Amino acid sequence: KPLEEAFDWDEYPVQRVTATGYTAGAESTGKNPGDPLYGLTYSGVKVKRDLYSTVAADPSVFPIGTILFIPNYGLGVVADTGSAIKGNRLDLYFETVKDVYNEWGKKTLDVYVIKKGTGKITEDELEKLNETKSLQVFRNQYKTVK
Amino acid sequence: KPLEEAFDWDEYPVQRVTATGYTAGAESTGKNPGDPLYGLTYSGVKVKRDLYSTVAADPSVFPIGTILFIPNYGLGVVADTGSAIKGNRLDLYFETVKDVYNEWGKKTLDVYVIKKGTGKITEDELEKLNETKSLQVFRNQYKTVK
Ligand SMILES: CC(=O)N[C@@H]1[C@@H](O)[C@H](O)[C@@H](CO)O[C@H]1O
Ligand SMILES: CC(=O)N[C@@H]1[C@@H](O)[C@H](O)[C@@H](CO)O[C@H]1O
Ligand SMILES: C[C@@H](O)CO[C@@H](C)CO[C@@H](C)CO
Repeated sequence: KPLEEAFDWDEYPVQRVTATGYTAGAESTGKNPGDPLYGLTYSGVKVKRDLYSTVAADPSVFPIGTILFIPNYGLGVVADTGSAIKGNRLDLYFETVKDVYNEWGKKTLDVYVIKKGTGKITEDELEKLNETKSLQVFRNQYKTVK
Repeated sequence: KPLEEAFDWDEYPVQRVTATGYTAGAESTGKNPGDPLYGLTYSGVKVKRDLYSTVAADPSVFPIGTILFIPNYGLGVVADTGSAIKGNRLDLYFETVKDVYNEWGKKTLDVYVIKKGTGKITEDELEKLNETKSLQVFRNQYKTVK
């Protein structure tokens, strides 16, 4: 039986947060494996994924040592910080980048099938779709470059 | 308007899928910058985040060239494949790992505050938490090692 179902968690105080995953790797921490500080959180404990996992928070909201229950992740102990983790934000530790993508990022949803493909697509065809005139009004919401 | 609001998308066929994000990088693709095929999808087109972005699918479900609308991502053209991308699965291209974490992975949710911290946590404390006797029954769901 899941821990989510094993207690009446709504008896505890609740905080709405925005949560992402992170790993010890350089994408997240700037550190490389081989650095003696690799895996070391702000609190001084090493990152861990277990029954109680290390998470990052803003210590002004959740002090270091705070225990949280995060549905679909598990029990967390606030052990780390981050420059983007301010306010009602959490970063949940996962061992690998793929684990973040798969265990936190995977979402079931409906998508709409606009046109079935033929089995091939060219650069020119992709460019022409991107230049669709009637849709240019929407486009700057999707490009990364200003 | 958001594109999500601009058209009656429910007039199109719909498919329920499970979707994740990916990048061109090695964690997703096994390739590194400098590799001849770096940034190139199965179809041969370069990865792209734009009005119409390149996505990965199982060609048995969505042939290459299929146009999709994916809420909270955008229009997609099926251009890529992947080893785990089987059945009703999509992988959505993002330029960077952080963009996957932040633009696909970020979830707003309620978390439960079990115990406010004191400002410190030690390895021994974390170990004690993880050894909690009454919670051992749940613990194997959170460890990666069998
Ligand atoms: C696991 C890890 O390296 N965590 C680091 C932590 O050491 C540092 O104090 C904090 C500063 O914001 O940035 C985190 O990414
Ligand atoms: C952008 C990118 O490199 N995509 C690759 C693609 O080249 C390869 O054909 C396919 C095999 O499943 O794996 C994808 O990750
Ligand atoms: C953007 C990143 O995926 C790098 O892309 C490789 C294919 C280099 O792109 C070509 C357009 C260089 O002429």
